[PDB]
Amino acid sequence: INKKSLLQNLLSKCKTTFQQSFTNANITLKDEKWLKNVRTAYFVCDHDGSVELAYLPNVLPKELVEEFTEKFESIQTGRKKDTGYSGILDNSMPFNYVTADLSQELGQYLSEIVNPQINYYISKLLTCVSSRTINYLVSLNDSYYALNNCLYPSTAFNSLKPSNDGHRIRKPHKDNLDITPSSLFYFGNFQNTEGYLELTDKNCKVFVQPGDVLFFKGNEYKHVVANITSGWRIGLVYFAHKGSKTKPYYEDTQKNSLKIHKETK
DNA sequence: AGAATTGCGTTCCA
DNA sequence: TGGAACGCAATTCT
Ligand SMILES: O=C(O)CNC(=O)C(=O)O
Ligand SMILES: [Mn+2]
Repeated sequence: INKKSLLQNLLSKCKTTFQQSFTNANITLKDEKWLKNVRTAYFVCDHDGSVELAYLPNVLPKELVEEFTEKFESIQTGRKKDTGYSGILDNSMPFNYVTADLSQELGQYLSEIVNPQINYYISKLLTCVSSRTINYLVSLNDSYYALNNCLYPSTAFNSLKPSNDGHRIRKPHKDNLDITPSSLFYFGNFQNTEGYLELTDKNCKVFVQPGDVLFFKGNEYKHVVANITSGWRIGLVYFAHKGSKTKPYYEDTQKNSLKIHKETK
């Protein structure tokens, strides 16, 4: 039916934009049974034909992956928490606020160096699999795009070391604040069988590797990251919260913006 | 001084 | 319903 034709349509855009051939490409529907193991190109869709998930292996040049990896590991070494955020954030507040890390070495490296380059591949990704996602991100405040140097208002930095079951991505969850599907990039170095992203309700395991992109709705599909016994799993999650369009913005950090939010009452 | 706890606040779901 | 949770600390303990 229109199932086989939709894959050829998506592959046509992805191959010509990324300038690479995606062999063994598969496609399913959100109602049907998902693949137990995913190691190649993969798309899932709804009844309308919209893309709910897209996984494109090895889209980032190896030099770019190695360069960002060594810098990420160098910065994270001098950090305490295993998570980092650049751009804006609206968690536990009635407003959007500048992340604390943005002024730090991690947030400066992301916003000034990483994000401007990754934004190009995010642009490649969105123009192929989800046009109305990039159409939404460009309707946001100009300050968000300038602060994060990316279509996505905020970026998550996940540093997953071996035997760290305490990490937030190691626990099954849904990012229930996401308004748009997130774009996920991976770095570091880890095995094919570990550090995969599993969608629990669908019993689907996506074996991600440094250099790959993952695009899916973290707000609808429950997901979790598997443990690694060796290596170092570093992932970047480019997302957009519902509050990025609803909640106001005072161009400041969290606690400082709370004082401003009370004075503007 | 640590550490341990509490605080400000939003949103969810077993 | 009340703990838990992509923040981010100031207060209160040993
Ligand atoms: O890192 C991954 O593969 C998935 N990450 C998340 O679900 C997250 O950061 O919320
Ligand atoms: Mn998530």
